[PDB]
Amino acid sequence: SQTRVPDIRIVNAIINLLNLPKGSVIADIGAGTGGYSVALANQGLFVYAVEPSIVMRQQAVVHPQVEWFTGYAENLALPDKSVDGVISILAIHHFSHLEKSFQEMQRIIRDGTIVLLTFDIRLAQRIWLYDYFPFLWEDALRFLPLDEQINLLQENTKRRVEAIPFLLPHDLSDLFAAAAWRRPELYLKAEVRAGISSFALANQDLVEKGLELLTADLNNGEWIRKYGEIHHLQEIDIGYRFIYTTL
Repeated sequence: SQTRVPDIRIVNAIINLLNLPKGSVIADIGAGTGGYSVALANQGLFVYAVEPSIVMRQQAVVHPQVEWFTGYAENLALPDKSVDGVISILAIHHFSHLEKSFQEMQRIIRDGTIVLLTFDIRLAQRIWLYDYFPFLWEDALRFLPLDEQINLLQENTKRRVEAIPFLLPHDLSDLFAAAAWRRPELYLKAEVRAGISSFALANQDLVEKGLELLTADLNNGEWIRKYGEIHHLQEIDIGYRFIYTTL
């Protein structure tokens, strides 16, 4: 959460889908560093942050309205009907038993809504990024199609599930994988790559060849020749989607 600074447009999107009054309680499943947990707590919500990573607990702001729980999504220590709403912001793809995690969200929730910021790379438009860093695409392609995700949630919630695109602005503060789509030079920075787990997990010689090719293309006008029209877009669809329950 140095380059993964929560973006207010994502927070406003989550807040709008939650549609909860001030003083409501939400569970944040797969809270990671807790940036969104704190960001939503600062909107006037109590947040129960659940994250298995013992590391990511320590790397987190102590906040009066955030309670931290170390555990897995498939077995929440939170009681039945203990929260008004539930969120998982770019986390569900890291869960090992997605169905049981969904059942768990339904178990803890009262009258509110489940808001998931997720993705399907199969729904994304052509992005230059993957021509330099194929591992990002390959890692994204491991996760389920949006329809399967919608269906699993819908089956374990018995509330209508809907989905909407979250088109990415060109100036997102939260530097997740495809967020620097209009700022190619940001990928050359070690710290930007440090905030995107796919880089550390990828074959390093591969990452390095991508860096060399990106650097050459940026310095000899090749990137502009091949991809420069992308600079005129204010936003792009890279398959990011909000899945959420309704009445």
